[PDB]
Amino acid sequence: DDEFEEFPAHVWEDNWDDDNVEDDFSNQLRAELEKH
Amino acid sequence: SGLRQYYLSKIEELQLIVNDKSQNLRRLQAQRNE
Amino acid sequence: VRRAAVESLGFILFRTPEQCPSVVSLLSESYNPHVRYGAAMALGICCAGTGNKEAINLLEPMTNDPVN
Amino acid sequence: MITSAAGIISLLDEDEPQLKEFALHKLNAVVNDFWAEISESVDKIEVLYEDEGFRSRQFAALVASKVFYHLGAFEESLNYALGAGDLFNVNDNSEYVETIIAKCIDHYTKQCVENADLPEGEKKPIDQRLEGIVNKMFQRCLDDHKYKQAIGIALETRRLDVFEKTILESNDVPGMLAYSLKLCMSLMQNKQFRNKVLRVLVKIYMNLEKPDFINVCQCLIFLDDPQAVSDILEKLVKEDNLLMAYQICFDLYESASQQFLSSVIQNLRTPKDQTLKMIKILSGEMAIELHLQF
Amino acid sequence: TSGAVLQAATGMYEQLKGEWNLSKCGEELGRLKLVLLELNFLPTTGTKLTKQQLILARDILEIGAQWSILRKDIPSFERYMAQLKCYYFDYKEQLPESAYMHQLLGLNLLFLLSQNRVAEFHTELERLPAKDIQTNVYIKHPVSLEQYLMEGSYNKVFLAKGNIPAESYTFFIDILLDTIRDEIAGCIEKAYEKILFTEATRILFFNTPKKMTDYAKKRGWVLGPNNYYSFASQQTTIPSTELAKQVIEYARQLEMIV
Amino acid sequence: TAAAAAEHSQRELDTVTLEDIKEHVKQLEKAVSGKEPRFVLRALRMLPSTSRRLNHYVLYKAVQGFFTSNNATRDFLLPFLELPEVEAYLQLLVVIFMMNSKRYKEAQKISDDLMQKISTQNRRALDLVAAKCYYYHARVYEFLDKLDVVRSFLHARLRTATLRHDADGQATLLNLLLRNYLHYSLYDQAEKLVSKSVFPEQANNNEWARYLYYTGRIKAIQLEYSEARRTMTNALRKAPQHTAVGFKQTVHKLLIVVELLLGEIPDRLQFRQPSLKRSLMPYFLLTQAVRTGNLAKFNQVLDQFGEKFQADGTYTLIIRLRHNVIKTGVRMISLSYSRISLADIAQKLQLDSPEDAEFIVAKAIRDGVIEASINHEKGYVQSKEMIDIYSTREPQLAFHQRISFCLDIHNMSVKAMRFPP
Amino acid sequence: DLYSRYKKLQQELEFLEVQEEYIKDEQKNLKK
Amino acid sequence: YLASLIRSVVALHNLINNKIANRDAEKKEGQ
Repeated sequence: DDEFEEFPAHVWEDNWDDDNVEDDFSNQLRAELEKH
Repeated sequence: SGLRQYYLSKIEELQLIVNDKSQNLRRLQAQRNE
Repeated sequence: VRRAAVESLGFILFRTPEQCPSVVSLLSESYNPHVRYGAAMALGICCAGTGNKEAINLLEPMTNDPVN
Repeated sequence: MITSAAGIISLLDEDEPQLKEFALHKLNAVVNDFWAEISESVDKIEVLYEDEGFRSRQFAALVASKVFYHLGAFEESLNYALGAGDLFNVNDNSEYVETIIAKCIDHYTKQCVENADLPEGEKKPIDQRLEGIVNKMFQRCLDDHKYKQAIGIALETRRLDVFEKTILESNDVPGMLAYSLKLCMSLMQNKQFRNKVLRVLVKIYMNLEKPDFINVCQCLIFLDDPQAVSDILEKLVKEDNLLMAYQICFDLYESASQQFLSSVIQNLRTPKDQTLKMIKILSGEMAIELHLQF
Repeated sequence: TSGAVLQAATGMYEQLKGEWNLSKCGEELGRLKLVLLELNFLPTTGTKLTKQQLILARDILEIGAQWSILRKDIPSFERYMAQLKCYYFDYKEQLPESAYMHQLLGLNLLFLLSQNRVAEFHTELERLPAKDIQTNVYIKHPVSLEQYLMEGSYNKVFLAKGNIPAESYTFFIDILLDTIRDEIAGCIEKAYEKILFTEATRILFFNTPKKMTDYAKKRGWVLGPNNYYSFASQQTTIPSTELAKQVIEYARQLEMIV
Repeated sequence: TAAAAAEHSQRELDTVTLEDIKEHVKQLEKAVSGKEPRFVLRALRMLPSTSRRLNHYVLYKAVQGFFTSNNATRDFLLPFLELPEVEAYLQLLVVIFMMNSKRYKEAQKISDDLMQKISTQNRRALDLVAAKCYYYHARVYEFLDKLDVVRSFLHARLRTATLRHDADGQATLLNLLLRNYLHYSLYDQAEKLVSKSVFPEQANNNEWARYLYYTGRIKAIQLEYSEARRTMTNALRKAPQHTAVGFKQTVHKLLIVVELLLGEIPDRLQFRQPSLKRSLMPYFLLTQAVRTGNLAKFNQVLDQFGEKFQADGTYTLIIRLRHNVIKTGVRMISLSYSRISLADIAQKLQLDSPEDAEFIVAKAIRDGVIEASINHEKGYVQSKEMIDIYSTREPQLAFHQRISFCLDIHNMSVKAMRFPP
Repeated sequence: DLYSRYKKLQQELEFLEVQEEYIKDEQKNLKK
Repeated sequence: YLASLIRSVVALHNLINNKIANRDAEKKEGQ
């Protein structure tokens, strides 16, 4: 088919939230219960 | 000369009209024949 | 009336004999035998004494029809 | 290049009739690229035209016609092109000029065709400058040794005068006459216009140095003028010409209707041996006898 | 002839420069415009003047724009910068750089803010060189003003009004403040349901509270000052005819032979 | 002689390519002789492959053995190589090979020869070849780095090709003219022209994609984010799949930017795409920074990748970014809440003051990105009372648009149904 | 030549138009 | 809407068949 030579040129399905950096849920829960 | 170009333009326009008209007409003929 | 209309169409168009077959060919393969007869007679009147080619070509299959 | 006309439109918007003309000059110079933004400012050009003008009533018309052309509203473009007047300069090779001339011809033909059938009094007036442009086109065609197709333009415009002028003043008068007769009998449909064109054709044939009496008689058959054909035959017999008269009568019988033949025979009735055998031929006795013998 | 007219051009341009570097300034500008018209504004691809007198024409146009801003004439203002922008952006190679250009461009940008042609504004921002947008102050300050305005920090832009790169940015602050009041209005119309009078006052910065009735005396959404002003409460039937037209259109488009 | 064997194989390939050129030419004769002013598109469909496979000796032998009908125009081809449509198509191949050789001066001379010839010949079945020639001439002047007279000349050609009711030529000329305006940053003039022109509704898919891309660029820089985004998504959909990597990359970049401006988040699948991962990685960093709402990360990524930002062109849009970064923050705050208070909004968005948060939410109302009310009497932003949207005319309108589209597809299909006899 | 061709082609166009509307009407009747 | 979608898909399939048949016929006639 026609081509646009005019314009110069994991194995999963990742998700946006995955890259977010946060503490491990175990540590989060430990903190929550310590302050609760 | 100028009117020669005038007529050439008119021929071209009506010739394209006639061509597409004939194509559509033959399609309609095939449909009616079916 | 349908047959007479087709014959009258031929009467209208005789002056340009090559032109009528383009019309009456589509009728020639009609389900109404009266319309077929009208197409035959219209072509005949239109191209009378002309020896046109497509007119004869159209007439032939009609010359082989089940109706009388 | 320039890359922007906003400054020029600003020059136009002023109220100085000495700056305005230069602004219009530059606009006409650059319209080949900047109609895009000149379009929404056209209304300024429209109002600037619709005034005393001061050479604006001549240049703003051309500018407005150019911009409306580049847009595509030919209906509005043509009016301002006409208002421009002599600035049109029909004789020049330009695509805008070509297309505006084409649209002018189309509009004139449409108006003539639609108004010809209307009453002799209630005819919508034509634009004088439109007529002038069309006449200039006629003259260009005649000057360019393009005598053919001038009759075609005249027939489309429904003007018999120019058709007669071009068919007369041209080479191969018999050829042009034959071509015009072919067009009139074959293609064009309007019966009244056909009658007028054939009247003109017979007039030309007669005024010719050696009239084509055969074509004249065929045209007379088409017009159904038994009195005229009878006068023609009487004149032909009065002068020492008999072969032409005999052939004319034979063709008259072979083509015209029985009522027409009877009418021409009565007109003839109203040496005398020539008249008698002409009447007999018109009745067709010799024709039928010859066919039977053949 | 030509050289003499160029010399006269320089002569009365220097006359105007000595004059101011009001009304008589206007007539002088008109005379300069006429003279430039016997001369040429734009070479327009086919004359190629390459004139230091064309640089001088750009200069006199700049002084004309300055006179227009002094007079507060928005029409002539716009006309002069239209021509000036043509001169600037078009013949960059042929002409030398004018240091007194970014100031005027920034002034045009601020005027565009004040008149609320943000789309145009962004067009000129794209046209401008990218580096100058940050490096310069004359150009950047309008950019920062638009940034604050389109962020919504109306108080912050009010504060920033004090910062002006040059006195040329005059009366554009005022008209831009009026525009800001208009946007705060917008907020009042189609948000802030059931707003209070004092809150409207201290959000929409009117003049003195006695003049607080402004924008209601004029824009006036039947404010109905029922103590609270009620915000005038400003903010179920089958469309059978329209939908029947649509359905009949479907039937028509099905039944047509094509 | 491995070189000799390779030369013989290359000459066999040359014979095959010459036979292919003969096939295309005879298709052109069939098209001109018969109705259906087409099959020139069939001949051109292999134009990219033929141009890629062209060779110096191939073209030299072609010019030597052809153009025998008449004219001595082969004198303009033989020294540099050392009919109504056939001459145009062979000559187009010649100029394409000259471009491949990169000799721009005689490339443009020969292209001007083409252009005069086509302007002289006012035919109707030559329009497609003329459009291809126009595209390649715009490209040769781009390579020459002039792109100055193209504006005016292609503008005149577009005027002629729209005065003649043509579609392919109109689309190609409009695309090239818009590309010139963009390359020279004449966005205002481009906007005026697109507003005052009409794109041929029935135009080649590639030209449609180009026109949508350019129009989306105009709208994005013109402050029409919704229109820019929808047009750009449509352009990406229309674009080819297994090619046009550069065009797809540019569309993806600008679409990602315009989405971020609208206040949404691009799909991670775009970035994950192998053909676009490396190219779009800077925009992946930008998307991460905006989603995090970290101004420091935004600034550092901007400083790091300013180079690509001139390479593509987004700065005005990239500051409008910061604007819509705070806009996206407020949009999500209103999306995942129904009755949040102004103090809570300020706390969650790190805004300095509740009054500032109030101004920001009002501007969110401007942009229509929260579609929520607010009450300052008690100081909380109520949301639109969500309605079960099935007892209303929204489903009717959606189904109406889709039904009309389906009917139009059926009509177009049953009209394109053709019979050659 | 030019005018004659123009008129012939105009006649062809109009005639094909009438033949098209005929085919439409007759197709309607055949469906019935 | 579902009905119209099915009808359009069928029409497109018919057009594809017609295109294939036309090209096959023209190729055979040429050769």
